[PDB]
Amino acid sequence: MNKQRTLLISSRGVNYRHRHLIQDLSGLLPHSRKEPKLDTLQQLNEIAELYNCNNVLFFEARKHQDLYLWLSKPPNGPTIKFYIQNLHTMDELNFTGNCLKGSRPVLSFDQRFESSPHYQLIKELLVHNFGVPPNARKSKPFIDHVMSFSIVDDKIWVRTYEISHSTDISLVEIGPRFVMTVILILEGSFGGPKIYEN
Amino acid sequence: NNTKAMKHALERVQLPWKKHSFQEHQSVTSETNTDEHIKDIYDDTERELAFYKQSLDAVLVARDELKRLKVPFKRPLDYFAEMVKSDEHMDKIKGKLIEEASDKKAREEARRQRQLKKFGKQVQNATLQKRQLEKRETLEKIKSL
Amino acid sequence: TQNTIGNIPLSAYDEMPHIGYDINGKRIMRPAKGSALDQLLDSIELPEGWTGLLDKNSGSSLNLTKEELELISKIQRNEQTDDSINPYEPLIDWFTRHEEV
Repeated sequence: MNKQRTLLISSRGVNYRHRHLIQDLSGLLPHSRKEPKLDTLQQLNEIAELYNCNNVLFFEARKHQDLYLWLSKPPNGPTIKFYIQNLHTMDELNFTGNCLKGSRPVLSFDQRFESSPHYQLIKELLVHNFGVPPNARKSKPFIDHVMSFSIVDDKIWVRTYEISHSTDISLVEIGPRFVMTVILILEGSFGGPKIYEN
Repeated sequence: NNTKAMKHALERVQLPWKKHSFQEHQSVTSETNTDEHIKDIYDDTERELAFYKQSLDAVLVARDELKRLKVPFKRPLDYFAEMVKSDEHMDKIKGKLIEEASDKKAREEARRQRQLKKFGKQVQNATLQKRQLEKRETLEKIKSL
Repeated sequence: TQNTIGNIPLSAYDEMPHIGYDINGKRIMRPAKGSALDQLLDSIELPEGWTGLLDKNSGSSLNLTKEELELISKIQRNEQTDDSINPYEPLIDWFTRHEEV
């Protein structure tokens, strides 16, 4: 039933840490397409159309310190800008991860997601944007890793954990972890009136 | 910030998850928990435990729901695929763990070999004295008859 | 894909009678249960489609079809690839039709 695709685009200036973050995100998401670069903003919707892609993720960066992320439905959907400050790359040896590439993810949303219409909107966006379709081309059958999302102090925290068993289950933190704020929401894809502003 | 705009956006974006099996959704909303019970988020320790509990609740919910369905949950370990972390990364992490274990062993040896060297003469003297005392006790017991 | 396995070496699954698990998680039983005579014949006189590397969906060599080999040969010696197109189309002078004033 559910079918979705994601487009990955990074502007010039993405440092090696952010590049590794994008690369491991593209590995966790099997329905993802990568593009070389972007220069200037509405052109992004055309790129998704060229691949019949239903979603697009743009990693903006004014300077090479602060990562920014845009999540939107290219055709006519709204877009949300995230001012990510904390960032941990997949290349950290503190986390041991044997997660299968592109396996089905399990989401975890707290009650704050339902506390406001825009919280529900971002929750749905994450659900369908990060939720791999069951019949995705590059997906995998078994479930081995889960995704955790918790929002406190007006910002959403992202965590990922691998599952484990014994001879009744246990999990260990894996993948990148960061904090994302809500900056601006637009009615249309990279355009339209500014509905919400912090 | 009128709620009408995002409400209309949801009207078009929201899918009929309730009308389809949970497998299509593959998302667990950990509602009933406001996440306000986290003790001193700034401590950097209780926040991790709170996130762990919130993720474990969703893990249990997903395990129950997928056990309701026929989709396998446990990985048989007989299926080999491209792990997210390459074998090189796993080898490097194992090497780091082995280095930590070697450091612990080195500390243990550093806290034992010096004492053994210091007490070596004392240990030898004590052993010799104990052996001589045992010999004398045996000889006296034999002569006691 | 049909196999769900990535770019991992095929050394694994040699002892098992299957090659990974396809979508939805069911065993892909190995169908390449050939005979020694067939293997020897395909070893001396290699099939025209022989390519060495094995297929992700089975242990049999991922032999290429003759049509693919024809296209490969055409590309490899500067032949035409997109057939049915005339390489000598007349120059339709679209701009010369108009005249300046």
